[PDB]
Amino acid sequence: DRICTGITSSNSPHVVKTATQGEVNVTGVIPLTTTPTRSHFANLKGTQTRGKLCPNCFNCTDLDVALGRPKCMGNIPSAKVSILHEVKPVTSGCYPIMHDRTKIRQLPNLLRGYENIRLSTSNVINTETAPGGPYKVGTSGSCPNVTNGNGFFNTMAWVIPKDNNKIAINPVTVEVPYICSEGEDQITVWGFHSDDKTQMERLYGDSNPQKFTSSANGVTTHYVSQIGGFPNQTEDEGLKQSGRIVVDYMVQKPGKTGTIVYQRGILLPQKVWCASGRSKVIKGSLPLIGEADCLHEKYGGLNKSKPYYTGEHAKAIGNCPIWVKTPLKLANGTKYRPPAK
Amino acid sequence: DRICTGITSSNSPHVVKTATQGEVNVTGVIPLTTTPTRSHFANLKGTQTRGKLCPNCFNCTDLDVALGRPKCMGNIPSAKVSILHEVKPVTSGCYPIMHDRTKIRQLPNLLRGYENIRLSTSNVINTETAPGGPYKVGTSGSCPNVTNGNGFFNTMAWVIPKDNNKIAINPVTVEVPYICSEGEDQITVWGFHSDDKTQMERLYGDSNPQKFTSSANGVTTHYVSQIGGFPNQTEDEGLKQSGRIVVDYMVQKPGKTGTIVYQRGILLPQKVWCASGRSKVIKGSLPLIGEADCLHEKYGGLNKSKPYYTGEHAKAIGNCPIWVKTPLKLANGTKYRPPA
Amino acid sequence: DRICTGITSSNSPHVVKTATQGEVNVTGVIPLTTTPTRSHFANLKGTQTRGKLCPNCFNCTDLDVALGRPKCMGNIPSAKVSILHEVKPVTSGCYPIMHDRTKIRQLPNLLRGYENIRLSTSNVINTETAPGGPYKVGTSGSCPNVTNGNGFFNTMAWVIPKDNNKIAINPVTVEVPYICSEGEDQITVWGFHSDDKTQMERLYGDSNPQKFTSSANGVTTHYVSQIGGFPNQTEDEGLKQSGRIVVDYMVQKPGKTGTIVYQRGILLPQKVWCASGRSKVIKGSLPLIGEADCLHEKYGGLNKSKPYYTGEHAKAIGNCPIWVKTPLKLANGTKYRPPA
Amino acid sequence: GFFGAIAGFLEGGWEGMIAGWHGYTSHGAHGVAVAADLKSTQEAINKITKNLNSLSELEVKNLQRLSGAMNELHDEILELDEKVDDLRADTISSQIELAVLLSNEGIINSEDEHLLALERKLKKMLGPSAVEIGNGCFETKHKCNQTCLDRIAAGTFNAGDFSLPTFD
Amino acid sequence: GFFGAIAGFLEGGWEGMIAGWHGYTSHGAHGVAVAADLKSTQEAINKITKNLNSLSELEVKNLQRLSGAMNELHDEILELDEKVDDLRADTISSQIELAVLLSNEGIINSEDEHLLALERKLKKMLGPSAVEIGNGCFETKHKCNQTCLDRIAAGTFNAGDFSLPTFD
Amino acid sequence: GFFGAIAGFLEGGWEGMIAGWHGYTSHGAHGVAVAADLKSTQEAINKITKNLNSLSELEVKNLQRLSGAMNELHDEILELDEKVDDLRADTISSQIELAVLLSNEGIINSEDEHLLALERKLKKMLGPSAVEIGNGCFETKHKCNQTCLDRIAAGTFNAGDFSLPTFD
Ligand SMILES: *[C@@H]1O[C@H](CO)[C@@H](O[C@@H]2O[C@H](CO)[C@@H](O[C@@H]3O[C@H](CO)[C@@H](O)[C@H](O)[C@@H]3O)[C@H](O)[C@H]2NC(C)=O)[C@H](O)[C@H]1NC(C)=O
Ligand SMILES: *[C@@H]1O[C@H](CO)[C@@H](O[C@@H]2O[C@H](CO)[C@@H](O)[C@H](O)[C@H]2NC(C)=O)[C@H](O)[C@H]1NC(C)=O
Ligand SMILES: *[C@@H]1O[C@H](CO)[C@@H](O[C@@H]2O[C@H](CO)[C@@H](O)[C@H](O)[C@H]2NC(C)=O)[C@H](O)[C@H]1NC(C)=O
Ligand SMILES: *[C@@H]1O[C@H](CO)[C@@H](O[C@@H]2O[C@H](CO)[C@@H](O)[C@H](O)[C@H]2NC(C)=O)[C@H](O)[C@H]1NC(C)=O
Ligand SMILES: *[C@@H]1O[C@H](CO)[C@@H](O[C@@H]2O[C@H](CO)[C@@H](O)[C@H](O)[C@H]2NC(C)=O)[C@H](O)[C@H]1NC(C)=O
Ligand SMILES: *[C@@H]1O[C@H](CO)[C@@H](O[C@@H]2O[C@H](CO)[C@@H](O)[C@H](O)[C@H]2NC(C)=O)[C@H](O)[C@H]1NC(C)=O
Ligand SMILES: *[C@@H]1O[C@H](CO)[C@@H](O[C@@H]2O[C@H](CO)[C@@H](O)[C@H](O)[C@H]2NC(C)=O)[C@H](O)[C@H]1NC(C)=O
Ligand SMILES: *[C@@H]1O[C@H](CO)[C@@H](O[C@@H]2O[C@H](CO)[C@@H](O)[C@H](O)[C@H]2NC(C)=O)[C@H](O)[C@H]1NC(C)=O
Ligand SMILES: *[C@@H]1O[C@H](CO)[C@@H](O[C@@H]2O[C@H](CO)[C@@H](O)[C@H](O)[C@H]2NC(C)=O)[C@H](O)[C@H]1NC(C)=O
Ligand SMILES: *[C@@H]1O[C@H](CO)[C@@H](O[C@@H]2O[C@H](CO)[C@@H](O)[C@H](O)[C@H]2NC(C)=O)[C@H](O)[C@H]1NC(C)=O
Ligand SMILES: *[C@@H]1O[C@H](CO)[C@@H](O[C@@H]2O[C@H](CO)[C@@H](O)[C@H](O)[C@H]2NC(C)=O)[C@H](O)[C@H]1NC(C)=O
Ligand SMILES: *[C@@H]1O[C@H](CO)[C@@H](O[C@@H]2O[C@H](CO)[C@@H](O)[C@H](O)[C@H]2NC(C)=O)[C@H](O)[C@H]1NC(C)=O
Ligand SMILES: *[C@@H]1O[C@H](CO)[C@@H](O[C@@H]2O[C@H](CO)[C@@H](O)[C@H](O)[C@H]2NC(C)=O)[C@H](O)[C@H]1NC(C)=O
Ligand SMILES: *[C@@H]1O[C@H](CO)[C@@H](O)[C@H](O)[C@H]1NC(C)=O
Ligand SMILES: *[C@@H]1O[C@H](CO)[C@@H](O)[C@H](O)[C@H]1NC(C)=O
Ligand SMILES: *[C@@H]1O[C@H](CO)[C@@H](O)[C@H](O)[C@H]1NC(C)=O
Ligand SMILES: *[C@@H]1O[C@H](CO)[C@@H](O)[C@H](O)[C@H]1NC(C)=O
Ligand SMILES: *[C@@H]1O[C@H](CO)[C@@H](O)[C@H](O)[C@H]1NC(C)=O
Ligand SMILES: *[C@@H]1O[C@H](CO)[C@@H](O)[C@H](O)[C@H]1NC(C)=O
Repeated sequence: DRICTGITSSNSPHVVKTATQGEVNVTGVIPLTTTPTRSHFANLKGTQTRGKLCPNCFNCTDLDVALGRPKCMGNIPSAKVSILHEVKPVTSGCYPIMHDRTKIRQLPNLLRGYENIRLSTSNVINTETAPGGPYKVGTSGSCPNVTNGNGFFNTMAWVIPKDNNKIAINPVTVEVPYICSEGEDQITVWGFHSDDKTQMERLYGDSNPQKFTSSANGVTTHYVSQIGGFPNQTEDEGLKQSGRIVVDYMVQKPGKTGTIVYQRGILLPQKVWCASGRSKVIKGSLPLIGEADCLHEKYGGLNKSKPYYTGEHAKAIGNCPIWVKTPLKLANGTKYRPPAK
Repeated sequence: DRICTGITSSNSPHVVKTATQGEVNVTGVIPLTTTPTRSHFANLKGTQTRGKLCPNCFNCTDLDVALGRPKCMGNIPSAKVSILHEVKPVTSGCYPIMHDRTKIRQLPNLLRGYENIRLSTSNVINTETAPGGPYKVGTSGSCPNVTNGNGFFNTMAWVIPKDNNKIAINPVTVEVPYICSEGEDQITVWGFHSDDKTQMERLYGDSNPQKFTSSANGVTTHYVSQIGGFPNQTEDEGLKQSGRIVVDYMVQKPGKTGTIVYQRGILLPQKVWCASGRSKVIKGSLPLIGEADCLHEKYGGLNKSKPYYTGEHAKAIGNCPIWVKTPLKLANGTKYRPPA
Repeated sequence: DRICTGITSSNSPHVVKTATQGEVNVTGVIPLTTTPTRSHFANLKGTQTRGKLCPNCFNCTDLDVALGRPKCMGNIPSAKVSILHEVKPVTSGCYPIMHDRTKIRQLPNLLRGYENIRLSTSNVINTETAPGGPYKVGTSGSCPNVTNGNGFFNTMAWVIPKDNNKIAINPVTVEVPYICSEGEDQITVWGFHSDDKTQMERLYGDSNPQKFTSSANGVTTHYVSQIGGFPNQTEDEGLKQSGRIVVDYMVQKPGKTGTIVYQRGILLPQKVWCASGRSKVIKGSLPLIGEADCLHEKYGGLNKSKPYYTGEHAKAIGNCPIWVKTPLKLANGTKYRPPA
Repeated sequence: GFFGAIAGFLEGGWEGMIAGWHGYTSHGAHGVAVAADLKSTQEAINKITKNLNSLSELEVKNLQRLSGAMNELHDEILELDEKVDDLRADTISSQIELAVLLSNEGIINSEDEHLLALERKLKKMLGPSAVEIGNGCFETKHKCNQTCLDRIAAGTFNAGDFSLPTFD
Repeated sequence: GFFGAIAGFLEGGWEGMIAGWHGYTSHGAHGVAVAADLKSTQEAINKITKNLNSLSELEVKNLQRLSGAMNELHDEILELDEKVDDLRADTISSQIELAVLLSNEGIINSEDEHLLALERKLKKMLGPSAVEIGNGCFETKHKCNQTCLDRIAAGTFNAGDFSLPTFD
Repeated sequence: GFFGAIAGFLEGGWEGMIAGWHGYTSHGAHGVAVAADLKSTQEAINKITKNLNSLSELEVKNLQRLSGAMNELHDEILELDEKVDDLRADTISSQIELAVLLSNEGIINSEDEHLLALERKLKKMLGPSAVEIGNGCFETKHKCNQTCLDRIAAGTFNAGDFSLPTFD
């Protein structure tokens, strides 16, 4: 007899590409990819995941906490992973702010980029020695404090000129010192209050537009206040007010001072943020439901199976499948053969 | 007899690299690269390609159109591909601008980065309710309109205080509202006019330097005007003028307002740009001659043949060959053998 | 008899990864990586390596040299490779500066990024025709020159109003012209002096805060001076002074002018930096000891042996080993076989 | 593959070969017998499995947001960041595509090499009395029906079972 | 290659083989006849052609300008964008170089495998009366001049045309 | 490798083979002789040496600092620059890992191919009177002691030294 070596012949619906034979049918393949499905976001496996800056500060937004709004200070957990759930963060209380006149909205999103976040315990500027005649510290019903008395943002001080100081001033300069610990970044919150012509006179003894200038790390910022005719109160406590505040932040790297040149209406920085380390940040939504190997901006919570995946590429953190352009398959069989005649 | 298996022997001038045998001569190769030659730029095959912002705007530079220079208004066609042909765009008419005192020159290059570009039909600020007393609308012989009457940049309003209002003002604040449509970016053009001491007083009742401050998307910009002693007129209409304008632009993201704090000489924004989408942009030159698979910043118009290419790597769009460091060759023959 | 083909069997402690057989032990390997050791930094072999900006300027910091401190003027050698040895450069003499109120510290780090660095020989502004009445040129004991007479930063001019001109001024505007050669970037150094209320009155005839505004390439910077109550003198000559200067720089691209709007206390730019080409820059330390194939931010001087390396990846210039995630090995033997 | 085509190996295939990818056939008075070689099939499967594990070992850095670059304020920077992400995805995808291409190339191209190895398994069992043709076939003195073929695939076939000489 | 070097294959080459890359030679009283194997030649070219198509299938994202970053204003950003482009070009270039290197590796290394396959084509046609040497040559009892060799290359050679036995 | 496993090649190894990686063994009345083939070992080493040189030819752009971006002032840009460097290092690292993987794959997989070539060197010298078994072994009519094996490795062995026929 004649004994020969031969290869099988079966159904060959799968196709893979080769270097020297082009596309060939094969009897079997191992899929290397899947197209993931959209899910709720979740906690990253093996890593505490930050959502709200202050989880236990109820009825407080991230921006509220960042500005040091009364009732909104609590334990701020460190996290190596943070979810950016507000592309344009909003306030929900305290004195009415004209947010879009500065970069202030992004402040809490700046903070969540750090692993560790804490508010300073001492003030960065002493209101009783601050330039521009003698001051008293003003408060508002819009900002009720921890003992339910009238207060203000703990990050700032609404200084009012004393009765013997109701007068216009030349722009004075205060130096903002670096008071944070080894390695920490200091984020200084400040701003200025403005009002209609009448209230300006009562509060400051000047109803002309006031000018404010900040300088830190080679960045200079200039503002000129507005006298009356403000846009309506929004994202605030809800108590009707004739005036508006403008709020800004100022980043001070380790051992770096900043300066604020100001006139009337100044909100001097008090408590400042001290932040260190880096937190990995991706876009997402709240609440975080369950646990996952990988957080994906398009698919949310996602567990890893196949080594690769197809579909919408986006930012992703954790134990993730690697994005590929096409559904790759590993050959697990033989190139198609017609039945032997 | 002895019958054997053998390999040919021919002239083998071509060389390829291998992993386990180093460089080897071969009888034949398939070239994988070419070094392209410089040509005129062209239309990208299968894609409408933007050159000038407004094709039907004759005698108009892109900056002219972007500033809303009279006679320079037309349809701005959408394009997924745009050619940046002016690294530092120039004007060719209207009122003398001190261009380099702001970022204004780049404005049309900013516009061409968008797929869709349109000018608003309504004004963003009403001059008759604008802060700073009552105004009248000034014009110039430098800016003749379509019927050759005195005019001005349609993106702005040269507001002048009325005769009973020729007085200095404190810096007043105007909100520039977002008036563009869903998804569109708004680009707000504004500025200020200045002059010598005499004209300043006549026009504004103040000859002191005026101060202007803009704020949008966390970006603040401050300017202080100059009183007389200006640099020589350039890129303008050619009509002698004692004054100069400074022009700037302001980007407002969807639903975001900006503010302008101003005194005397202010050029309030009127018509604004509404832009959406993204256009793929590379540097190039005009005119676009013919059609091509690929536009290359160094080689211009280029059709694809070999899968790769050698020479100067640069930004390139379309169906292009991929740049490589060396002239790669695919072996199409056998490793050299000496004659038996 | 029976003759067969066989493979050896020896100790096989080395392990490599394969595609189709997983990890396998081997009789021999060629190592492809090393973990380098930290060394002193050095000159890049075959390339002049910049450390200090001015080697012949003794007792001068790079920032001293960049500001044109007296006694600190010399040849700035061209270099295709530069070492950034001061993350935050400091002065060591002359008039007390409030550094952190501007970006001035980074100026010499900005300069070293260029291959070629030279100081202009002519002044960019003539102080005797500069806006703001007639001036005299001030000097200080803080800045003794090469013959130990009172002087000042050669990049600037401390202009003082004459005795019959001690009066306040509105903000005046000066144009800083481009005086550099074809292709060069111009870096304009300028600033302003301030003092307590008394000295301000004596020197300038005004004790109000003064305002300064610069503009170049769309970049605007606004400053407001401080009257008395300054922070302590630091990084200066050590001579006690009641006043402080603030210093800034202004980048002017080829053929581009900049503007400075100023009042009293202005330090007008004189000599400017003209810089061209690009220098490769990495972090490092001084002095440069010896020669090396490769400069590495973490390992310093480093000679190339293995084609790859493991450890801390960082910026590195020269003939360097390529960083890899794991200690790779090339097999130089046979897959392990048990003894027959 | 290209070897078999030139060597004159059978280009067709045997539907009766169901328990394996590669094996043997027998042509005689019985007709055409077909048996699969589990050893050859297992080796092929093991190589692919090792290849799968190798491809699955690749790790690349996550792409997340910049911590410093803020929306609206730093959009130009963010666009470049978007570009960096896009190009990373592009480059790594093509690298993996290449890696998978080379793996499949190896697998498909190794088919004839399994046959060539199967020749050596067959040759030894058939003994010195068999005649190697060269096209992947051997001519035998004995009958080799389906029962005989199974012993070959299982490596238990002896030539002494037909009183023919063996390789000791 | 390394196989042929150890196997004692002829390291030289035959200028008379012009119609193909690989084939056969015959050494006898006729001198030295030379014929090219078209079947083998086509296979090698087809592999290379498929290899060309595979290399030509690679697509990478275009590099254009950033839409937001403006000249002068954003030069620092644009420098980084320039750096990103340079590194993209650098990395992909090296990846492509690697892909081409492996392709040339395969083509050059497959030479001996073509010879080994040509052995099986020759062996079957030459019949059982020929003696396989091992060095890629067969010793025949018969004469084989150029006319005979052409028949071998053309696959028409019969051993019975010399009254010698064939594989049945 | 997988070939030898299917072909029934000896899976073990010979400690007596110290002057080379590959070679021959001989079984007779003398016991078991072992000799290394220097030619085969050298070829394997030369391939590896060329492979090392090939891997060492790779050049990638240096990663240095941006010239324009200043500390403190341009930190957001510098963070992106750090990311670009990181991803470059990551991507090239995995690409090199792939290139080395394929290199080691080739070397380890070429072991059986060296044996197959060693078969052909042995076969020719042993002459037509020797009998090829197929599992990588040959059966000889003559005795082959350690001295005989050494002449085989050196390629000087003649069949006439045992009055056996040679390939003419
Ligand atoms: C929460 O807010 C309340 C105010 O709504 C804070 O209590 C109040 O503090 C002010 C200022 O210390 C007191 O006003 C007066 O201050 C002058 C300063 O010389 C002093 O001479 C007067 O005798 C008077 O104390 C005010 O009396 C006091 N209490 C109330 C009911 O207003 C309260 O401190 C805030 N919570 C915390 C934790 O600070
Ligand atoms: C090899 O390729 C494809 C496998 O996808 C087979 O043809 C495809 O699938 C069915 C066949 O019944 C039909 O939809 C088309 O003929 C093909 N579809 C597409 C989308 O290409 C082909 O028949 C396979 N060949 C063999 C021999 O199995
Ligand atoms: C990803 O995997 C985790 C754990 O493997 C899943 O969490 C489990 O969910 C099931 C069903 O809801 C519970 O019974 C388990 O107790 C959960 N385990 C843990 C540790 O949480 C998670 O639901 C998976 N998510 C996705 C999107 O696949
Ligand atoms: C590759 O395919 C083979 C068969 O084509 C798979 O091996 C078989 O799997 C089935 C069930 O899935 C078992 O019943 C058989 O015993 C397996 N072995 C055989 C047929 O020899 C193998 O699992 C596939 N590879 C992977 C990684 O899944
Ligand atoms: C292998 O190719 C190289 C390169 O084409 C040949 O070397 C060239 O030889 C010609 C004529 O002697 C010279 O003009 C070239 O300058 C040489 N080039 C290089 C790079 O050295 C070489 O002759 C070829 N070898 C064979 C055997 O054909
Ligand atoms: C171009 O020229 C002048 C602007 O100087 C415009 O003429 C005015 O037209 C309006 C029409 O309602 C009259 O009421 C004014 O009295 C005209 N003013 C002058 C000075 O003649 C003319 O309409 C402009 N045309 C445009 C803008 O299309
Ligand atoms: C612009 O042109 C004017 C005349 O059209 C030139 O006049 C200058 O004006 C200044 C003002 O004091 C005086 O120094 C001279 O009258 C002129 N200066 C010079 C250097 O000639 C002027 O030269 C041109 N350039 C400017 C003003 O920058
Ligand atoms: C790229 O290819 C196109 C398509 O052929 C060329 O366009 C043609 O050019 C020829 C003359 O060069 C004209 O006769 C045809 O009418 C053109 N056809 C079209 C559809 O435009 C183009 O010239 C080529 N350009 C380059 C740079 O190679
Ligand atoms: C690779 O080279 C071969 C020859 O070495 C080319 O094949 C020849 O092509 C010509 C015309 O193109 C035709 O006469 C035959 O197809 C071949 N002739 C000979 C004498 O062999 C083949 O075209 C080349 N492949 C590619 C893709 O260019
Ligand atoms: C293959 O190599 C591995 C790793 O070198 C060897 O395993 C090591 O054996 C030593 C004994 O001296 C231990 O100290 C190590 O801890 C072992 N490493 C691991 C990762 O377990 C293994 O023995 C080698 N195999 C052979 C057959 O030589
Ligand atoms: C270095 O020393 C002094 C600086 O005071 C310079 O010499 C003075 O220059 C003024 C200029 O009007 C003249 O009164 C005298 O020539 C010197 N005055 C005094 C009080 O000494 C000298 O020019 C400076 N520069 C050098 C030497 O290059
Ligand atoms: C890297 O480069 C060379 C290696 O040859 C070294 O330079 C020499 O080092 C010796 C010993 O210290 C000294 O004589 C000189 O520094 C150099 N030789 C001469 C003749 O000038 C260099 O030190 C090496 N550096 C490292 C870190 O390996
Ligand atoms: C790789 O091969 C062997 C590893 O076992 C190394 O040893 C050499 O082997 C050759 C035999 O051909 C002889 O020159 C010596 O026995 C060894 N050489 C030396 C210089 O000692 C060999 O060196 C290794 N080669 C490389 C490039 O690493
Ligand atoms: C807010 O007040 C402004 C000015 O009076 C007006 O334009 C707008 O309609 C008001 N909005 C609401 C909700 O009352
Ligand atoms: C317009 O173009 C014409 C020629 O086409 C030229 O004479 C003129 O100077 C240009 N500008 C104006 C404002 O007419
Ligand atoms: C400033 O200098 C005085 C002496 O002149 C010194 O006592 C004081 O500590 C210094 N200030 C600081 C903040 O160190
Ligand atoms: C195969 O072999 C034996 C005879 O040796 C016997 O079972 C019968 O003839 C055959 N059976 C089959 C199923 O072919
Ligand atoms: C070759 O063999 C046959 C013998 O008849 C014929 O083709 C020819 O005569 C012979 N010689 C040559 C050179 O072809
Ligand atoms: C082989 O070696 C042995 C050593 O004792 C001895 O018979 C002789 O030297 C050799 N035999 C032949 C036949 O060469």
